[PDB]
Amino acid sequence: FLPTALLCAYGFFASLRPSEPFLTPYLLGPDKNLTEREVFNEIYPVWTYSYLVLLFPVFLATDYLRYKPVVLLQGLSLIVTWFMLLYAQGLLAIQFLEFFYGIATATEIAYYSYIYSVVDLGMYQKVTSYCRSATLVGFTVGSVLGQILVSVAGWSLFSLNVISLTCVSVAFAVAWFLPMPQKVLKVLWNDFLMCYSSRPLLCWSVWWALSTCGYFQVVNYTQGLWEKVMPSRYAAIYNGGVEAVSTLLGAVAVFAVGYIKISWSTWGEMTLSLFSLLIAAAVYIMDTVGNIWVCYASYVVFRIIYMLLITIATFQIAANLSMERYALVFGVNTFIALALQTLLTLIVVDASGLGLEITTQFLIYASYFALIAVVFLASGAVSVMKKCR
Ligand SMILES: Cc1ncc(C[n+]2csc(CCO)c2C)c(N)n1
Repeated sequence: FLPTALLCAYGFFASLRPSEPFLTPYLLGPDKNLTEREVFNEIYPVWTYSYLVLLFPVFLATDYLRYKPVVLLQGLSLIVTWFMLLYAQGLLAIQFLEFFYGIATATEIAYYSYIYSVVDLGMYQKVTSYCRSATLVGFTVGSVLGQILVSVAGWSLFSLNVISLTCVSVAFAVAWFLPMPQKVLKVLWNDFLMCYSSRPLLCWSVWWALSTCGYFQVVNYTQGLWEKVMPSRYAAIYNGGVEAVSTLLGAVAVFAVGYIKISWSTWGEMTLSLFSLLIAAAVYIMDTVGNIWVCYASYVVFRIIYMLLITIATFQIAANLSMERYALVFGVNTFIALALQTLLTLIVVDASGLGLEITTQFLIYASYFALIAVVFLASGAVSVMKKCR
C-alpha cells in the first residue's frame, strides 16, 4: 500500500497547519502590528479574489500538466506563504501572502483529482475517503498541537508558525517523489447544459455552491469575531480545541449522513432548508450573544450542519453525474461559489467597496443563510405542490 500511504502522508503533512487556528491574533499582534480595519478589509478578501481568479487556470494546468506538477506548486506556494508569514511587514506583502495562500488553496481540486489518474477505478472512492480523512486527521493534530503549545506550554506564535512551515516543507518533500500519473469546448458546454438538463440534474447544485460561499466567507471572519469578543492582548484564546472539535464532529456527521434511511425525493430539500435555517440561527446567535464560549459552540454547530448539508448535496450530485465528471462539477460549482463570494465581498467587505464592519457583516451572513433558507423552502414547497398531484 506504498503509493496510497505516501499520498495520505502528503495529505496529512500538507493539511497539518497548526497556525490557521491561531492566525488573527498573530496577524494583529506585536509581530506585524496590523489594525483590524486593515486586515479584515484588505488582507483577507485578497484570499477570496486570488482563489476565484486562479481556480480556472489551476483547473486547466491540472489536466494540461498530467496532474503532477500542480501538487508541487501547492507545496511551494504553502512554503512561501508560511515563510512570508514569518517575515513580512506592511500591507502589500501580506496581500501577496494571501494571494499565495489563494494559489495554494485553488489546487486542492488538483490534489484530489491526482488520485483519479494513479489508482484503480473501483478503489477510487475508498482511497479518496482515506485521503480526506487523512487531511482531517492532519488538521485536527495541528489544531490540538497548537492549542497545547499555546495554552499551557506558553509557546509564542512565531515558533508555532515555524512548526507550520516545517510541516508544509515536509509535505513538499513528500510530494516531490509522488509516482507520476502515467495514465470540444462547445460540446463540453453542451454537456454542461446536459449536466442540468433534467429534474434532479439542476437540483442541489446552486445550493451546494451558495452554501459553500457562505461557509468560505464566514469561517475566516469568524476568527475576527472571536478576536473582537475576546481580545488577544492580555487574554488566552482557545482556538485550537475548537478547530479540532469542529473538524472531528464534521467527519462524524459525514459518516452519519450515509446511515440515514431517507430518500431524496421525499423531503431532501425540506431537510436541507431546515439545516440552512439552523445554520442561519447559529450565525445570528454567534454574532449577537456577546459571549465567547457559546459563540465557539455555535461555530461548531455551524460546522456540523454544514458538513451534513454538503455530504447530502454532494451525494445527490454524484448520483446525478458520472464518475468521469466529478472533478469538472466540483470545479464549476466551486468557481461559481467563489464568483458569488467575491461579488458579495466587494459589496460588503472590501475597503474600496462599502467596507462594512466585521460585527455588521455577520448580520448579513445570518440573513444570507436566512435568504437561502426561504428559497430552499420555496423550492421545497414547489415540489410539495407537485407532490400534491
Ligand atoms: C494563512 C491563512 N490561513 C487561513 C486563511 C483563511 N482560512 C481558511 S480556513 C480557516 C479556518 C481555520 O481557522 C481560515 C481562517 C488564510 N486566508 N490565510
